[PDB]
Amino acid sequence: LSSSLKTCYKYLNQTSRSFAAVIQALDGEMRNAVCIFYLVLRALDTLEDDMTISVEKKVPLLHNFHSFLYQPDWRFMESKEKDRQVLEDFPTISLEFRNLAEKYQTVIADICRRMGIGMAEFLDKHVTSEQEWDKYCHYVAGLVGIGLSRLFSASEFEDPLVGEDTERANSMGLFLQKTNIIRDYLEDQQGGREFWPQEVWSRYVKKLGDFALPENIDLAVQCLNELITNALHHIPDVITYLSRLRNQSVFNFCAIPQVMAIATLAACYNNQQVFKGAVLIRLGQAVTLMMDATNMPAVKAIIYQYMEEIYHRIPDSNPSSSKTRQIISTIRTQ
Amino acid sequence: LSSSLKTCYKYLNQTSRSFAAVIQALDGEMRNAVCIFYLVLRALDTLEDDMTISVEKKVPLLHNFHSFLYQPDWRFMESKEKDRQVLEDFPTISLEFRNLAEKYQTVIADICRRMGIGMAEFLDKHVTSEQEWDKYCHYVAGLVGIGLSRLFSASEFEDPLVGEDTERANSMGLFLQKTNIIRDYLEDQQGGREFWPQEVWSRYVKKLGDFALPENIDLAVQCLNELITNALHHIPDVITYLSRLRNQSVFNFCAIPQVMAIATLAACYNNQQVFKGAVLIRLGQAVTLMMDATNMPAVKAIIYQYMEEIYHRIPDSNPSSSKTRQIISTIRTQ
Amino acid sequence: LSSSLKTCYKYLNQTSRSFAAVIQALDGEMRNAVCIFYLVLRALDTLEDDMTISVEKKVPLLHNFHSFLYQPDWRFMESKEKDRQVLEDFPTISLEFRNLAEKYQTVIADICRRMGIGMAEFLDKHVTSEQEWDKYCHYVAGLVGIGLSRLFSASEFEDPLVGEDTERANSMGLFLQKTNIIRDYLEDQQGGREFWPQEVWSRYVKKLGDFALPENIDLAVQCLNELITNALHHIPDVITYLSRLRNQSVFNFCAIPQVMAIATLAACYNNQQVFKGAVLIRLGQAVTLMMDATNMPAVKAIIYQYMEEIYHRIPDSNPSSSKTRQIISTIRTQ
Amino acid sequence: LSSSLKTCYKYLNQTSRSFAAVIQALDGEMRNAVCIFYLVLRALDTLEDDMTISVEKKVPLLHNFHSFLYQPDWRFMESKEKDRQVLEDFPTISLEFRNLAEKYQTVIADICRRMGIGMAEFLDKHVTSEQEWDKYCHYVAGLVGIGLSRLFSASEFEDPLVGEDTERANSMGLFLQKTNIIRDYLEDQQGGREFWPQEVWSRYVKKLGDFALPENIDLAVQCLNELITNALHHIPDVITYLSRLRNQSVFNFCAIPQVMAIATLAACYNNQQVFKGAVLIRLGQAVTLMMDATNMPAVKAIIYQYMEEIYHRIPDSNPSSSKTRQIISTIRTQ
Amino acid sequence: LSSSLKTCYKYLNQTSRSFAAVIQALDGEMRNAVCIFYLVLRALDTLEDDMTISVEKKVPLLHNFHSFLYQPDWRFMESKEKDRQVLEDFPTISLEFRNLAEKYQTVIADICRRMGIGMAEFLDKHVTSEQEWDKYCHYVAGLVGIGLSRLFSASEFEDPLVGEDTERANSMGLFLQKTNIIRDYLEDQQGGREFWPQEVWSRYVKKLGDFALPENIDLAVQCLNELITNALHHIPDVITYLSRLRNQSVFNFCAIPQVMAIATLAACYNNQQVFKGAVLIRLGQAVTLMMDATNMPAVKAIIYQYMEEIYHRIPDSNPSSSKTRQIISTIRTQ
Amino acid sequence: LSSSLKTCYKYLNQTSRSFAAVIQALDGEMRNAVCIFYLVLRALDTLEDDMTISVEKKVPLLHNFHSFLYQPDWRFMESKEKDRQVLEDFPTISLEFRNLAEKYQTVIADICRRMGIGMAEFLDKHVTSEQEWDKYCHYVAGLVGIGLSRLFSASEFEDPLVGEDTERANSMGLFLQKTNIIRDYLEDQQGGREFWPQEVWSRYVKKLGDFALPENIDLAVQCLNELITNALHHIPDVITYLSRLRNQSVFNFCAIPQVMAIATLAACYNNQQVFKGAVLIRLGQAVTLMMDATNMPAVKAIIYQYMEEIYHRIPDSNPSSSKTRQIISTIRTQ
Ligand SMILES: CCCCCCCCCCCCCCC[n+]1ccn(CC(O)(P(=O)([O-])O)P(=O)(O)O)c1
Repeated sequence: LSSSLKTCYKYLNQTSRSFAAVIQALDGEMRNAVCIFYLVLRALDTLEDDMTISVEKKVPLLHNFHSFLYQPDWRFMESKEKDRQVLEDFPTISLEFRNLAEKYQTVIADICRRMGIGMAEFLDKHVTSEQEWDKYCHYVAGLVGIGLSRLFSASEFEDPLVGEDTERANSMGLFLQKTNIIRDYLEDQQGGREFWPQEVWSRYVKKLGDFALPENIDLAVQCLNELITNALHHIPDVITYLSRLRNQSVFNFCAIPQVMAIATLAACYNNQQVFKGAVLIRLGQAVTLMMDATNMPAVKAIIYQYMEEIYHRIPDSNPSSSKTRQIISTIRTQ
Repeated sequence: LSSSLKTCYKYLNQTSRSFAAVIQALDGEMRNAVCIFYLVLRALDTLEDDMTISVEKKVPLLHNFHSFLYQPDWRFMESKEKDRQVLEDFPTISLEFRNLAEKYQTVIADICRRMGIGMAEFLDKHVTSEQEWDKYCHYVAGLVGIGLSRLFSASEFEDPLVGEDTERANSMGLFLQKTNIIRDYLEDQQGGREFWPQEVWSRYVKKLGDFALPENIDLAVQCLNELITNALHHIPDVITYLSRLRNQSVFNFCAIPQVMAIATLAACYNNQQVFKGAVLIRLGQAVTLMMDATNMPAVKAIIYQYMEEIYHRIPDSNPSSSKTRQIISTIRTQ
Repeated sequence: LSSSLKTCYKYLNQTSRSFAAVIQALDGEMRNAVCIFYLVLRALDTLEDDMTISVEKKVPLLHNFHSFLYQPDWRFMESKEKDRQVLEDFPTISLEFRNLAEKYQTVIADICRRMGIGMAEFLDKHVTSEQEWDKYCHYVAGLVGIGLSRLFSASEFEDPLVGEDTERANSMGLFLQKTNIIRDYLEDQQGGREFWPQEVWSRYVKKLGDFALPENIDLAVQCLNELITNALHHIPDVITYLSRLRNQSVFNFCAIPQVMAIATLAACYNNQQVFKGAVLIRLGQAVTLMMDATNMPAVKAIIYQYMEEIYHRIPDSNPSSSKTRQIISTIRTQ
Repeated sequence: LSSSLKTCYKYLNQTSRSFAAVIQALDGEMRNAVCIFYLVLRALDTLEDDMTISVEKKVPLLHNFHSFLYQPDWRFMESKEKDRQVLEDFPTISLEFRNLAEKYQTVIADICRRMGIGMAEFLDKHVTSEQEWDKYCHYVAGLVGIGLSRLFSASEFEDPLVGEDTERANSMGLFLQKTNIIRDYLEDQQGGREFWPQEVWSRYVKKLGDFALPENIDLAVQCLNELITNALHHIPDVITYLSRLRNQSVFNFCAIPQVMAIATLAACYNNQQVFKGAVLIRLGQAVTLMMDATNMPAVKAIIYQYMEEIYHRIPDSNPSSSKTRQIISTIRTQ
Repeated sequence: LSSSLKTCYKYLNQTSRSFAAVIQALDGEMRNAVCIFYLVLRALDTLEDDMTISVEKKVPLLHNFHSFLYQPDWRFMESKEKDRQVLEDFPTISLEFRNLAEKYQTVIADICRRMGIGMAEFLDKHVTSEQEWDKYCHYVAGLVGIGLSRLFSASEFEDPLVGEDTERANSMGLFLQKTNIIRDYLEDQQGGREFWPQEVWSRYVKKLGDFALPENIDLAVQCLNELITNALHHIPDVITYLSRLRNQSVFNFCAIPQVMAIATLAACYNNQQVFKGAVLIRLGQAVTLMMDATNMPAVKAIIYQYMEEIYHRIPDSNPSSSKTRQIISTIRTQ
Repeated sequence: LSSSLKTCYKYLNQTSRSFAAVIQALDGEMRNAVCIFYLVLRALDTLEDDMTISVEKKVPLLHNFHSFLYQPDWRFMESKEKDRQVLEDFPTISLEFRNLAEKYQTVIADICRRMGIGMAEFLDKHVTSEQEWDKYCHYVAGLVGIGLSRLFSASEFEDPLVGEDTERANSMGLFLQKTNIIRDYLEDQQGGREFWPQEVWSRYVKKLGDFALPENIDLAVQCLNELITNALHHIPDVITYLSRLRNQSVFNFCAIPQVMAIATLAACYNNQQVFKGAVLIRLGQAVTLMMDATNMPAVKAIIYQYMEEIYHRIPDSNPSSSKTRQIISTIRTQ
């Protein structure tokens, strides 16, 4: 087989410590299509995150990235990010992208283009409102869920409905993105970047960096809970999306990340550790550990289990305690 | 939508730890039917267990419980139990109960009726013979297995045979109940509760309480092993029962508790720790770690594995050693 | 139940503390067929391992073992091996063997016939080339995989294509055997048994036993990694074989031993402990704990994770470093 | 959808009156893969059949045809055959060939390379021995059967065995080819083409053209039956091949041609009309009409029906009568 | 077996010449559900077609038809159609309707209600724009498709996804309706009813009746081909819808009507006989004879076969030729 | 491989123009078991029908036929029948019979034993009542269906139920036999054979032979219709039997003859030709021309359409018209 495709899977394993295995487990055509999708996305993300690239220089690269997929010799050699290897050897990745069936190239290129537009659009401004937060998450993750969904339908491995329902697919992305943003608060603060919606933290402190100051630990945990509360609103759509899947390999690929995300929100809920160091995922409830995330009823059980971990811990004092219980209740009676 | 249905699910998660998540993961009509069935059973249980309610008041409550389901305003405000909330706000629960398709009401009402009669019967006595132990377990657990089964069949998510074969359904309940009774010897002794068959424990000591005395530990373990051998006899029926389920959400619901009970019996066998406190369930073998309880073949293997954990520990000096091997031998060959 | 059949399952559990459970979970006729097949193989294996039986007396026993299946009174009372009970009470075993439907009998007799010839051939000599290693594994393990596959097809539980593809069925056996031979180095040394191919370890030390001397540890690990690299080559065939299976009970039976063999290889890689005693099997990330080994996509994911575990610990200086990377690369990509 | 792909399918329907339909019905990837494979083979046949091409310009074209697939601009404008359009717009066809997954490209390219050899090799010489007749058919039909089988397996829609067993794939081709060659006796003669094996007809006349001559009819029908008996030998392999198929779209694609071919050999057997004109595709018995060629058992029954239809019309007179009855006996008892 | 159900099946066979057989072949509960669903639709249609009915008296009948199903004594004796029996004995029909499971009644009732509205809405209105043609069709045929899909899922013989996909379920109906409307020109003409979209025929003649006039055959044909081209646009959804089906009985039920519709569009395309009467169904050949319409690949082969017959007969003259090739090309390629 | 087994299939194709094809298409062990079964029955039938054999001598031959299977040298040289060949070379067939598994031999021997008894019993009488018509058919046909059904269940390709439900299996044979007896009236009459039940035909004419005389043509047809109506009664059981089969090869073997019988009755209904010559099957129809007889839903549809073809031709004045409409109505509603 192609040695360039082997190089691609090497990059996938280098850049995805967690999902390389389940991506490689996808049946037939989706395997390479998703591996390449992941890689071009990692290249785009590396370009977005690289702070040694001024905004004026970066915008045209984000805007035209989707077209670089068709420039056999294009590569980027000035990146200082950890995964700069995918940009420097981008010709190897784009070569394999161009070997994918055209119907997949069309989907992936379309996604990359729109993602570029949104990313550029967000280089000179922080996230203000929650509506803006959803817009940003849509661009960096929602679109990925939409892209992947359109590939599942185009491959016929899933029902045509999966790719058409862009809202449910967008939700899969928004749930994971918000979860990572919430969990990575401290890391992003030392990195010099702010993603938490300004309209939300500006009501607890005046500098998002303030949640790093112990004298505001309580105020932080309250804002933390408000965002987690905001994230939980996507679960109904996550369940609906997962319930339409019928291909086992695709189901594992989609379900596992969502379960991990919910497990993360659970561990972070009302946890002061989010503002000190890493939050190690609390592990196992007798029943959750009895099943895995490979069949829909089990995934539901696991999700509901984690729901309870949050509910049974909602403090009365918490300013969001009522909104938290409400959404968890709405999810339970779905 | 219903504020009452959301309230029922709130109580479910509040009062249920081992079934809340799996109950919510059930398909269609079974979801609400089992949720409410669990709440009405939880209410009856709370009454049955409240020792501040005199026998004079308790007998009529148990006997008539089933009709309270149809008395819109019925409720009980004198319970001193932890879950008393389901009794005080029973109208909400019964409201949702009368809301179920008539066929489910038939099942739930019939079970509460027979359950109330049986419980009322044991308020003044302890379990003597092994025949009375089955009888007692049948009233508090077997009937529940039979009710759930009849509900699965009524919903049509499972074949009629499931609800029809009451003996197998009964064994499902007896196996869980006998396992809990055996495991909680000490926790119950400290609570003034006795459930071990007197006809059995009397052959070792003059009082059931003596098994808590360090000098009778050897006799306690012989009694312990004998009771466990007794429980093992239900396994063939448990396997026959689970092997007939076609619906995944139902399978998950029924299999998990059974496997957990089996692991408990295995962890308790010939273990002095049963009489010193709460016995820890040592993990499984490499093969059990490789599979979960979500498909029948996997459950059989898990069950057969825990059976060998017991077989491997049977000491020739134990007075039940021979009977313990026989039932396990029989289970292996079927 | 048959007392003789009850006895076979007693022996099955006595000699197979790990596979007995999955064998007993096989659907219908495969259950007894595989049980008996395992016991006759265990008997044949015990004859081969017994060093108190001279070569001239062992050769006839191995060559004619297949016909004894049809001699009701045949047994062997001189073995001193741990599982000698299957030989001393073989009449009970061959009895249940003659009870199986003829289509299973034919496959089992054929495999024992061919296996006996192969075992006899290696009684005198030691494994020289890697090609001979393959031949020896083919005889003691590959034929078993082939026999089993034919038993799955005959029963109609698996498609006839499973039984027809002898190449991959053979690979299934070679992978398990090579893993066991690799892991059991020390144990085989302290037993006067040599299974590592000579044309391989001779390039590292003068006597295979030298690997047991701490001053050769570095050399022992290099040879270890070379053999492990060799075994990894069977994985593609293992994945292809497992992917063709349709019956759940058969899939569980076939996939679990493979995953465990892979976990083992992952643990032993570049591990000095292999040459000092036993190796403690660790365990990986959530993807591993979020899914079990009962569906193909999940088995693939588990295998890919263990592959990365080895890939990540590959030392540049290792003489097989490149080959290890390329075989793992092939598995990842294709 | 690419304009070039639409054009490819437009050509498919132009050049394939009786098949574009079942090719367009193939699942997923096999669709375009077989469409293009058919088109390129069409272009190669157009060159091999175009007598307005000097043998020295042709031989190199047939030999290097396989490499033009990678040359974007290659084309041929001097063809005057009816399907001159595929050569004239080959760039469009080669473009889509290069968009196929690499694993399909290598299969198609390899087959054209080898096919180009055999064709050039038989550009000047007619078929002499029967051995040569198989060689000839292998080069123009067998390899196509082998090529398709490798595509079927590489797509994973069919088992790995379908692609590996080249002899069986080869036979599917030989059978169709010999059948058409037999049926097309006259047309070939009224066109200067001689495909019937010389070493066989030379025993009936002096010039293969003498079969059209009315007085030699008896010897003609005698020769015709001998060839038909020769073709019948491929049936066992054809049944074996079809028996391994599991994908319905592939099964329809493979089965129809073989059944139509077998039906043809039955209509031409001991039929004088073969030397007077084209023969009609005679129906059959009430069956067939009541069984489609959509499931292997049905196809088997249909084949036997036609076998018997032939067997019956076997005159003791004919010199091949012995061999004909023999092969049909083998086919029916197998 | 009730005599009212027997009577319904008598009516079924009376009013449905070529579909009673396939309806009777439907598995389990779908059998009676569709038989009954077909009869209520016959009734409601008999009313909409009856002209001796006051438009102002007809409207209310259409609007309340859905409720008549629940009025035991309801019936209509003033109708003067051929299928008036289903109206005069509606109580026998509604009676059986009320015997259907609740879940099926809900669907059939709901569809009849929405259908009733649309039918009324078009009484004093002709078909103008093509979008209106789709609205009318959606009301008389489209909703029928949606109802059936819902019944399939409700019965659980088809995946819930079948019911959800209302758009493709609707296209199924539109395809059949446009086909009959196009084919039944003359008859409807000599009946006083106009269904062909005004915006379409107007661009050819002043009065839709003109096409009946011999001197306009040409203009008539062109308008014909343009409408046919309109209907062809539904094949992609048809193919997609049928591909999702998993139950054999349901497949036959949905596929057959679709195939015949296409076999009609082919027969009629560019054929003057359409205006001079009712054209015949006159075959296909070869690859067809080898396949019924009981498996997706065969239905695709059949569909593409007819698509070809239309494509070949496309007059270079026709003002829609281009659009005709464009859609047939998209159907071929995609 | 066997020269004798070769000869057996040779005879199977000379003595079975209606079952050879589908028998030879049976899976695995059923193939030879059935071929052999059909050959012994063939021989047994050749004895019973031979009139050159005195009754005095024929009785012993029919009673001990089941025993001749175990007499390697048994044969009959004095047969004058057309298929005498199977009796003269019976050892060749008895030889193969003895090569079959025992369970298959048990079935063929038993049926051959019970079949010899009934045939002998009818050597002296003609069929009187309709009850005696079922009895005669039971011995010569019903038992063949029962035998075959048991063979299917012993080979395990079908569940035990197929062989257990002797009633349904008997109805299969009765439908075919009655159909054949009805169709072969004339042929039989000219051969001096009479199978029509006297209690039925004596109500029309004085002697069964009178239906051969042209003046009795109308009376003959009415009797014909009454007999056809009788036979139709077995169709519900035919459908039940066919629908519970799961092996495709068995399904085809069972469905095809039945559908053939149904088509024949439909062709013979109210047809005067029955009494002048042989009737030709006018099968097919636009809708069924889209189906074959290889899947249950299709077989049901095909059967139903044939029922309608009959229902449509029922003469009002026909004395059995009521009964005919009744059975057909029942078949429609079941
Ligand atoms: C599961 C359904 C089983 C249905 C079994 C129906 C059995 C009907 C009675 C058959 C007994 C075996 C007769 C073998 C010899 N025989 C008797 C009559 N025939 C006539 C024929 O040779 P054949 O119909 O091929 O079997 P024909 O081609 O002239 O129709 C042949």
